[PDB]
Amino acid sequence: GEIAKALREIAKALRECAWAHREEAKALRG
Amino acid sequence: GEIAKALREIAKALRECAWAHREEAKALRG
Amino acid sequence: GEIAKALREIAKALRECAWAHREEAKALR
Amino acid sequence: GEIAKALREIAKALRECAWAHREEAKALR
Amino acid sequence: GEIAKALREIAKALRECAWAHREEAKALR
Amino acid sequence: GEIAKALREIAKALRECAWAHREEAKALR
Amino acid sequence: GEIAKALREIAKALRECAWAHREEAKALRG
Repeated sequence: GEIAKALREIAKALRECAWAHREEAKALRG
Repeated sequence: GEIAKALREIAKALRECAWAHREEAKALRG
Repeated sequence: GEIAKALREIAKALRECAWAHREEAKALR
Repeated sequence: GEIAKALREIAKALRECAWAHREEAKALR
Repeated sequence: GEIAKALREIAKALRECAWAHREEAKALR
Repeated sequence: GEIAKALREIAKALRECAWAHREEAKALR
Repeated sequence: GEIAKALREIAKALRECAWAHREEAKALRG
């Protein structure tokens, strides 16, 4: 369904955000 | 659908958020 | 619809967040 | 509707989030 | 309804996040 | 219902996020 | 259901964000 697909897009975008936050943590402690 | 379109807009906005965080992680290094 | 409008308000608020996060990165460099 | 109203509550909270992030950006300078 | 109640819990959690971001900004000053 | 349960999971994950942001704030100062 | 499953994927991604933030906090302290 279109609605379920769009919710999965939201999840994927948040997994992007998480990756970016993990990079901030690594850049900080370095 | 209007609801699905709006959910995709939320996703797009979160992808903008992730890009911003990736830039923060880059800035934090140098 | 009222639900779709509210979801668009959520999207807009997140675009505000992204602009702010961008300004944080600029302030860092 | 109560669902639309709750979704608007979520957007309002995210606009709070953005305001605070804009304050972080100002503080980093 | 259960769905509206859960959405409000989501907003409540984001207000917590906003309060934490205001605190981070405060620490940065 | 499963949708309400999943929304409550999102709320709980955001409360996790808020706790972590509070830990960042603390670590800052 | 597909919608419920997608919503749980959003929650999973946010728990990923939380883990990353807990790592950022550990890095700020050292």
